Amino acid sequence: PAQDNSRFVIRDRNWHPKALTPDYKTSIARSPRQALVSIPQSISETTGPNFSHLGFGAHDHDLLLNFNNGGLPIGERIIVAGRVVDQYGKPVPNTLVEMWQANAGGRERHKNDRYLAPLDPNFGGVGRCLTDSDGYYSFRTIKPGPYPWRNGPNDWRPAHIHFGISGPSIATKLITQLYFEGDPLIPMCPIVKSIANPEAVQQLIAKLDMNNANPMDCLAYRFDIVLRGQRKTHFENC
Amino acid sequence: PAQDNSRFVIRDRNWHPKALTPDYKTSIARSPRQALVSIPQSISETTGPNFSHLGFGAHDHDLLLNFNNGGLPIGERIIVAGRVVDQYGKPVPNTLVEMWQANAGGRERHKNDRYLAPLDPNFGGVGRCLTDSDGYYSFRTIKPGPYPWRNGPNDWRPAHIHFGISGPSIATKLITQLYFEGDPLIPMCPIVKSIANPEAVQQLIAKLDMNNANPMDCLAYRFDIVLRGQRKTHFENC
Amino acid sequence: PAQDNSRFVIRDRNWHPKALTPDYKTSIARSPRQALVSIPQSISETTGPNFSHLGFGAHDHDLLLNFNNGGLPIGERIIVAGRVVDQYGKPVPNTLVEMWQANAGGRERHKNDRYLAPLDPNFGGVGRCLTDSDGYYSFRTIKPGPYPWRNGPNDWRPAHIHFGISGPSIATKLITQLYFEGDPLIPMCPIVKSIANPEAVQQLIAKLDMNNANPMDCLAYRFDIVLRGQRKTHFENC
Amino acid sequence: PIELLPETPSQTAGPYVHIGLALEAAGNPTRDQEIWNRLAKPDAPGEHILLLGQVYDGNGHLVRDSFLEVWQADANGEYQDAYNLENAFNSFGRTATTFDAGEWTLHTVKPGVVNNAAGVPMAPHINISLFARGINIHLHTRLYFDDEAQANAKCPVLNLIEQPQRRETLIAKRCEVDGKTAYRFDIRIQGEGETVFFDF
Amino acid sequence: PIELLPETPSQTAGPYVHIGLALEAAGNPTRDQEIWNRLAKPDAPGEHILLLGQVYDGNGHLVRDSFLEVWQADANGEYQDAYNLENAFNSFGRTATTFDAGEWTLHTVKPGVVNNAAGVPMAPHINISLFARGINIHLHTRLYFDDEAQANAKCPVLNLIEQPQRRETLIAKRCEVDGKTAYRFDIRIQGEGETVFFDF
Amino acid sequence: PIELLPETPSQTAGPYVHIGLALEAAGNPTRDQEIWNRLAKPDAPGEHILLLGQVYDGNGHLVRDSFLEVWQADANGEYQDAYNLENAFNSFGRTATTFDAGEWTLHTVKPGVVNNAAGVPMAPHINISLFARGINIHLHTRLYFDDEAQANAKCPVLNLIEQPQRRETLIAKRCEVDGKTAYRFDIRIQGEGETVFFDF
Amino acid sequence: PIELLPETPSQTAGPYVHIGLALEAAGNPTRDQEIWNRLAKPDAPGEHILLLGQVYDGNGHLVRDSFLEVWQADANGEYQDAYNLENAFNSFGRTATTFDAGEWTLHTVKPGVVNNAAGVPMAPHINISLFARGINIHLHTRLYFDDEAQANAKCPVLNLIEQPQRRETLIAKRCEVDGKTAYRFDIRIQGEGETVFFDF
Ligand SMILES: [Fe+3]
Ligand SMILES: [Fe+3]
Ligand SMILES: [Fe+3]
Ligand SMILES: [Fe+3]
Repeated sequence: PAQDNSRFVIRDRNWHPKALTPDYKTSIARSPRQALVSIPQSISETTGPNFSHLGFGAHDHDLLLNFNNGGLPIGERIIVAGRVVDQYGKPVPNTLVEMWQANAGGRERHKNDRYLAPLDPNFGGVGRCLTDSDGYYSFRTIKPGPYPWRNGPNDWRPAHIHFGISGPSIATKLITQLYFEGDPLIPMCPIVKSIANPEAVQQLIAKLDMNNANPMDCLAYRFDIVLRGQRKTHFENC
Repeated sequence: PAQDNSRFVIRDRNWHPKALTPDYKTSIARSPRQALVSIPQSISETTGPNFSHLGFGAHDHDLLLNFNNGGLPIGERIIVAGRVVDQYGKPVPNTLVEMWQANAGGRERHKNDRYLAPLDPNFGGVGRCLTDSDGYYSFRTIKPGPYPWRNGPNDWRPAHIHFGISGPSIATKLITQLYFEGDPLIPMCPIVKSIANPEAVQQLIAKLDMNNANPMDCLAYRFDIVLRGQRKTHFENC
Repeated sequence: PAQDNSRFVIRDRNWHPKALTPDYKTSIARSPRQALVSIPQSISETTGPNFSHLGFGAHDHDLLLNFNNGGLPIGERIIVAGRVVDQYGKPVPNTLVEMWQANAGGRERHKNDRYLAPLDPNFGGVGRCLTDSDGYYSFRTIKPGPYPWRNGPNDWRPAHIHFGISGPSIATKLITQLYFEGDPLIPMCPIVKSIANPEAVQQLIAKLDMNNANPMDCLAYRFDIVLRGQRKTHFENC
Repeated sequence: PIELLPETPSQTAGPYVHIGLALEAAGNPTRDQEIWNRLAKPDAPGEHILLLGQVYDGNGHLVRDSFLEVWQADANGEYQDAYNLENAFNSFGRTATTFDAGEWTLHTVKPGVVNNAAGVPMAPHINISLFARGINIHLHTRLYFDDEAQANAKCPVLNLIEQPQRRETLIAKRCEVDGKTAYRFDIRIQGEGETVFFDF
Repeated sequence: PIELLPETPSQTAGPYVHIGLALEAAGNPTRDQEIWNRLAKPDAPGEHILLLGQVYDGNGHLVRDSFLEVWQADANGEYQDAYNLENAFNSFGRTATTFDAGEWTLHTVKPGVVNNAAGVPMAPHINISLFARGINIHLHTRLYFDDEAQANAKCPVLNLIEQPQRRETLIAKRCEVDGKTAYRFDIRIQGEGETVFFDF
Repeated sequence: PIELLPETPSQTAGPYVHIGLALEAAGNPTRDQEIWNRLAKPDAPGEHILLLGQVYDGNGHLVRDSFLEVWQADANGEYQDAYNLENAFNSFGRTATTFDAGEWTLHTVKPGVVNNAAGVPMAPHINISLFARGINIHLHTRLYFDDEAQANAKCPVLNLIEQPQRRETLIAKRCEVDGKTAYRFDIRIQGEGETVFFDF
Repeated sequence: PIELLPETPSQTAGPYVHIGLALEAAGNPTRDQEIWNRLAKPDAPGEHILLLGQVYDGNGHLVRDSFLEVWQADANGEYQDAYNLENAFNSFGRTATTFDAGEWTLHTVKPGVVNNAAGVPMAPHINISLFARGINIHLHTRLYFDDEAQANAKCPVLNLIEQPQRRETLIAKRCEVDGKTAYRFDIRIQGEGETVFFDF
């Protein structure tokens, strides 16, 4: 079983987006009006699932082959790689990194998405990878395209890949979005602007990695994820 | 017939790229070693073809419908529009604007292109439009993807659309390339870098046009083309 | 009848004042808590009234003569003029510009205004003008004076003239307020501060126009109005 | 990106909006030709109706200084843009709520069906714009009718509102005032039963 | 002061969170091994229960695109971190509400008692994390049981909530779904009867 | 000094210039009306000729991806600017060299004499513009005929080239291809026997 | 973009490159163990060959101060990385051209076939690196054999060179020196018959 031997650095809730951010319309009715109640960390909060024994398929991380109906997806072949570290710079090994995206045209494989851009018969848009001993992950996919959504009359989401990271605990668990370097739609999106600090928006922007690119094949993007810092318990209960 | 009534402003050959630009490898053997011979302008140089009577098809400017094998192309639906003016700011009406590009993945519809990204059965990549009375043109296509080429070991062309503009004369005729705003591959490409002045590279970068975008449908890019200035002949042959 | 041939540039609701601006007390109970629902533009939104055939009186634009009970109004004689253009810089001809203001002392001609500054027996405070072929309007009035109001304990409205502009559609319809150059009360007013961006406050400030002034008679102020950009439809319904 | 000239920012219509836009309602003398609440003359084609309603704030209290502007199609579903006081019908009109009359009135005909950009029929509606003190930028809404239930369930604009309960706020209830066909439309700016406001 | 590397900012899970984290619920084909709502297999020790609930926004409307993650101890009060689909019990599970099923379901056992950092026993609870469109950073809450009134009154976490009326929102009501022991836990994100959310 | 708006910079036409400007040569389907190498129809006035040539780089190797544009006057010495595929003669035409055919061909008539700006007659010529990969900005040149020796010696443009050995590169050699009058014009971009390129 | 640490820039090996890398050829005393031109000992497996050649500059004059390094597979097509002077064969070796001997020599065996990254067989080759005064960054080339014509026509690396005439420069001509099998490989750095140099 799991034990209570770790403490996590408290979240800076002024760095992270606020619950109530009006320009992102759906946040008005889906945000708490009452204050969050602060509780100390215990075994319920400091522990979490370990996915080392989960049965991963051979192409779970490869979106170019995991849907395959007899061909290759249309779109910019890219590699999305990086490292998962904590606030102290310590690597987070054997952690679950999950991802989902749209196709080259901005169409997502869900029944509720009625955007006129067609579906790609060879692309699903789902990926999972377990980080190695040094905290590294890697995905192979196509660069997603932007898409419109009913918020403002002419709001367009920037090209993005949604990320889900587990970490050593439920306290570290995070869902976020990766954006691509130089996309002019980034300073215009109300979901991006939900984050007040401009330096925080930069941590979500994946940088072009020519060094990790496969010549004559595919390009690459680097996206490092920083989770809550883990430290040992000291001077507790006297 | 055509008459000799116009003079064109001399080209600044230090603004335009030079013939010999080593980093773009193929330019080494395909560039003149002897100086260009300067000749005065005559009826042979100051006149050119007018394409007003050319039989344009209904979808010649629409790359989303001009190939059509029973469907829509996969990729970011975009509108590429702008104005064709001369150096004096005077509009160039009834002029031929031609364009060609790759698909969403960087694959071009030619036999010699052996890049592993698949062809889109509903995309051709060819377009033509005649400018209106005010010099405006418009194209509807998908945003092309980058592609690798055998120059350096890891050289990648930025997403681009090739442009061909006729103008009032053969003296104004120009072939160029449009690049997209914020693309991190622009300062790395040796074809782009063939242009020495950084302010000249900016004239080739199409800007995101949210005002010309169709809400819930397609995005838009603005690309203005400036051709050689046209002026009347004065004090010639005394 | 009117036709659906135009599309209007979407409003920047971060440039315009927000609905909830607490310092302007009356806005707390008169602002929607729910988000605005975005709808596409149709014939109902892109069309609007044309007032070319409305019977304008000879002195409708002249506040110095349209009330007249035996003399001239007391106050600084001024000409308020300008141009009504759209976001593309295109003039808006034959449009309706309506205006209302207070007298030289800040007293408005309404029953609910119980401010101790007297009424001017020769001043009404209402004006209307139809823009010419080039989008120009002109009003002859007296400079309004500031007045207090029950908001904060010592709140004073700067000298202003209220403006109502129709435009080509109900989508362009706008009501705003004009302020005067250098007035020290402008940065202290909570109605002006309802606008977050200081560059937006600048557009509401009328500049002294010595060039349009009548020597030995009246001063002049310039106030240009920018309405939503109008563009033709393109690539709609395919 | 491409930046155009910025639009002139909006400001509140103010408490005394009536002195410039609703002269008779302001108890001030009128000019020869005024834009008011009589869109249809007694001899205009279509079903003649009387529209009335009140405007409430977030505390459930009456807004006695509101100014409203309307835009609707005629009985045949056509928008008459050329405003003239000699016409049997005008697509534009103005009304207001005063301290003497906290209820606004509008005399018009029931609008016909008009299509959207995609060619799909919209249910009979009246486009409304609300101005008042405390409202920094005007509120856009639509008025639908309760006796047109079949067309209301198929309207592309009404179906864009996610929750069915909020669609009910745009539906005016049918009644009768002195033998004349009348529809009541109350606007709740804030709170319980808040009216749907649009952006376009 | 000492500043460490900043944590990667949170973003909304989006409306289509189901394509990456709930493939079955998204109507897409599943992979060999999935993380879903079956925490306990029929032959697992402890009292087998069924959990269900609905998620409500501030207008009292159903949130049909919510995604929930649960973390609980077993019947013996121990956290089983080693996730495997061959195990009789797993401490982790995922559930969701779809347009088809606006009610989430979870098949598990009633958790045992676990101590806090100071050795004081906490009442039987299930740790819940709520993700959905409109929710920028996930909401943390706890599910307590109504038939554990004696342990709930002594819980050091539940006693940190100042007002006793707000503690009742964290209490799941006992009921029966198809002759099986069940508990109903409704979450109200905003407004009247708002659920207590935590920060740790 | 007075600076005007700068001209849009040139870029190479690229290796696949054929997909947008020579559809047939690219092995792709053609549109109804195309701009190609047939400048003159069989019933057009003047001496009908066939033009052909090969393009060479600095190593003496064939440029198999070159694209050429031609502009010439008719037999009467007049420039026909109004392009139409119904006309007996068009002053404009496009040709190319492919991997299949490393030799370009052009079907036209021998041009008449045209005067320069000062009224001095120029020898019969064809204005050529060369585009290809590796060529950043297109090369301008002129094609003269060897059987017009008397007019070539007097041409004011040809006499601007300082050295007489460089004028010979602009002269097309008369030959016969399938019992038809033909002229061969080879272009050497770089090196030994380099073709004279112009700037105007 | 992502920037890594920059690589230490290259500088010319200099005129006196021999004092540090070719001690015997520099007429200076050697150390016990030196890396030189004898890759294969007389008893090593495979076909024993003698390689010789001269290096020319752009004016056709001999480069008498060049330094070359070689890397090749053994007779079985395997790269022996563990360098030891006791081995029958070593995959690495060094040679040079001096003022006393303007011709370099190399004693080795003919390399076997090795596959590229894609699993396609490359023709028997020897990887060469050329250093000298005037060469700021070393030149990379490959040596192929004329008696392996069938494999040379199918090599993936040799087929990357566009023009067939330039492929001939990498092909060493077979001859005989004192009853021993020998191949002559001349390197032309610049001009007519310039050797193909690689980048990887
Ligand atoms: Fe006022
Ligand atoms: Fe998304
Ligand atoms: Fe290209
Ligand atoms: Fe040295």
